[PDB]
Amino acid sequence: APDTSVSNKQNFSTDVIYQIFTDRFSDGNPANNPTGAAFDGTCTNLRLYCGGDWQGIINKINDGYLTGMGVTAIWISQPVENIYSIINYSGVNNTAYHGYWARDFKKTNPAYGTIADFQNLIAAAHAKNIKVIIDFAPNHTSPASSDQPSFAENGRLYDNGTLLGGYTNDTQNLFHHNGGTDFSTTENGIYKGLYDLADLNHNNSTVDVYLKDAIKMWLDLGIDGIRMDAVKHMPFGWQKSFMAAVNNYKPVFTFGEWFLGVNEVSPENHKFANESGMSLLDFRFAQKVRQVFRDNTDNMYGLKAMLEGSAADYAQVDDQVTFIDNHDMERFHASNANRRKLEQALAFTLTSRGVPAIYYGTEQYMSGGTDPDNRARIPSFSTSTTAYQVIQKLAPLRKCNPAIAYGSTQERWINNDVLIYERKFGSNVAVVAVNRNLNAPASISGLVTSLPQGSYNDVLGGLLNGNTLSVGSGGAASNFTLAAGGTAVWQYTAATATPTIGHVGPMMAKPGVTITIDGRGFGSSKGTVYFGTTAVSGADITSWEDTQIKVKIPAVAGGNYNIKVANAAGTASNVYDNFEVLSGDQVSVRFVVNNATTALGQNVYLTGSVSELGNWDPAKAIGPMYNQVVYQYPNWYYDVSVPAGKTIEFKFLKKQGSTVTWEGGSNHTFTAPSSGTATINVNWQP
Ligand SMILES: OC[C@H]1O[C@H](O[C@H]2[C@H](O)[C@@H](O)[C@@H](O[C@H]3[C@H](O)[C@@H](O)[C@@H](O)O[C@@H]3CO)O[C@@H]2CO)[C@H](O)[C@@H](O)[C@@H]1O
Ligand SMILES: OC[C@H]1O[C@H](O[C@H]2[C@H](O)[C@@H](O)[C@@H](O[C@H]3[C@H](O)[C@@H](O)[C@H](O)O[C@@H]3CO)O[C@@H]2CO)[C@H](O)[C@@H](O)[C@@H]1O
Ligand SMILES: OC[C@H]1O[C@H](O[C@H]2[C@H](O)[C@@H](O)[C@@H](O)O[C@@H]2CO)[C@H](O)[C@@H](O)[C@@H]1O
Ligand SMILES: [Ca+2]
Ligand SMILES: [Ca+2]
Repeated sequence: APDTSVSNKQNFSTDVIYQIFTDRFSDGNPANNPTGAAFDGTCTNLRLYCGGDWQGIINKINDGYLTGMGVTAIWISQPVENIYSIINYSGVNNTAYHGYWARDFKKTNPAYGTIADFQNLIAAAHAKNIKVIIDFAPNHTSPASSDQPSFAENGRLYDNGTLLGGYTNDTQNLFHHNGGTDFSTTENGIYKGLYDLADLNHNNSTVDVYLKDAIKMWLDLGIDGIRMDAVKHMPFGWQKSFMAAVNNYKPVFTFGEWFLGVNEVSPENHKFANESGMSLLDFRFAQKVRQVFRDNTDNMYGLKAMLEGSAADYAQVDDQVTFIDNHDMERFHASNANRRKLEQALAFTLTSRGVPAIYYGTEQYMSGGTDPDNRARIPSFSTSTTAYQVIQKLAPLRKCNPAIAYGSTQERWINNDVLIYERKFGSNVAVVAVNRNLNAPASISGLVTSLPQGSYNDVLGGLLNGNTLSVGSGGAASNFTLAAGGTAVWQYTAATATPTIGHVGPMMAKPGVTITIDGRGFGSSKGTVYFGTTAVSGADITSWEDTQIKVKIPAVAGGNYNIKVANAAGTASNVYDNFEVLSGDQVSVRFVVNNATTALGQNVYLTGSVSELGNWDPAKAIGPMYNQVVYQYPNWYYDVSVPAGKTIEFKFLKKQGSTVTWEGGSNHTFTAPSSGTATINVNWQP
């Protein structure tokens, strides 16, 4: 099947995601609606259930609301069973309508539907070429208090009906008892509870194995993607071992939520996106777009810096999921603001790099402050709004113009309020012009593009006051005026003759797993796939066509490789780097080193005899290690993903900048468990 097929679970760059808050979308089956003080059919009390369910989503997929909009993928609320308790926070009642208060990850939330309804959702969705993504929050269970075992459900966790434990009297140690986080540091936000939510302890083998078996159930139900909740609050080492469990079984596009505020650029956020096995929601992109198009606290020069910077910090910037708002932010559209601002933001996002995600109701101009006002029931299913049509015109372009799905980004014209960028991929080009100034037109002269000589009509058809572009020799565009609030999209598409890799997924897996390589110009007959210098051809290449290649990862040593293909004629393609081959199945192990004193700015790291530990290369050491919560300096600890059942040699080192100080003595040695977790405690050797 082609790279744009609905069956492509490893690539979402040609798709447009529609985020649905199940409960606030459509009540297709009133028979499963909660009752009593936990229900409000008028949906005036935004903290109780309103009735939205999966049957309702199915109806909206069948009457053409979503398909007519150009949507090709939906992201729904966590499907697992939540608590049934109505929590009272100072007078106001609260329900798990949002789906983030899990009690059993192997069952469904009755309010949304049964396992059967879920299967029908997958069938109905796929039938209309729509992929299904589920939210998954393995960081915690539900609101709990060790003091009030009566409060809510004490954060109790069940394994398909069978009770495993509660937050109070947690002798089994399923949860963390370190207090609550203040978001002061990364370590603090990971090992301490998020708000009043029972923080799960992934170092516990029962919890580790339980969550990995639970996710496999949903993979077998046929989901196409996964949005990991609060990935910023779980051990990165464990999450990497979790992504390996997913990728070594049934690979699916996964992205996590790492919240970033305005003007916040975190090096840790980047490192997590580059080597954890999953991508991330692009908060850096979302916050900047808000500053330039919504609040006007930054100009087009700041938007340009964000685009150029992110393309350098993210190894696979094309996997980051973009958006302009969500369930944790004020609706982009302010009730009194001009609508053209939301429209331009949509046009910008839909034609930019990454995977576009639209929050439900955006196309209907919904307004609303922070939670829960930003989660009101969608007011109507009208297709006559301007925003609906903008999405309708641009969404399909990610499927037919690979320049938008996999293309590079380049600034071709710019000033305070105007930005004209070009997307390019092979023989495909897309030029987008945006003028945020709603009161002043702009005289654009000196615009150069990669577009062939000729005339180009605005793809938006002038919907946002766009105009026709007249291009001469050398791609030099003829002078023209860009209307106030103007937005135009011009493009050119043609067959690509040279093999061009536009995407690869998964980006981390053990030998034997099949990966998907998408692009253009691969030819119709089998060629060769290279993992570094190792050539792969013949049977191990399960399928090969012009836009997609499926090949099994060769049994090579664990490490980082560059992917490269060649058609039957032997013409090589571009290189796609940062692909990681695991040493085998993974397990999460906690390393602890005692009496490792250091000087300010100097930190302790871990290195070892396997690729998962950097193969003795200080530049690839694991760390910095933690020393505040679970263990305190001079004792350091860190959760690492390592090959299961392998005997590993390792040493710790202190690093200040690129200056390394090795641990004395011989290597420490140990054999990782074949399953579950383990904790290695050793002393620093002088
Ligand atoms: O927690 C993260 C933090 O860890 C490391 O800091 C430790 C220092 O390396 C260690 O020397 C010690 O700090 C002492 C200072 O050296 C001393 O001058 C005086 O200020 O007392 C300090 C007592 O803490 O302990 C800290 C651990 O808190 C690492 O160097 C840091 O870069 C890192 O941010
Ligand atoms: O590079 C692969 C090897 O990496 C590791 O070797 C470390 C040692 O663990 C560490 O003690 C240090 O050894 C130095 C030694 O202390 C010093 O007396 C001598 O003069 O130089 C040695 C270094 O050349 O540094 C090395 C890394 O260079 C790992 O322990 C080992 O198993 C790997 O083969
Ligand atoms: O002409 C090539 C030139 O085009 C663009 O420069 C624009 C500039 O962005 C505008 O602010 C204004 O000054 O007109 C210029 C063209 O005359 C590109 O930004 C620039 O990189 C490129 O060299
Ligand atoms: Ca219902
Ligand atoms: Ca946590």
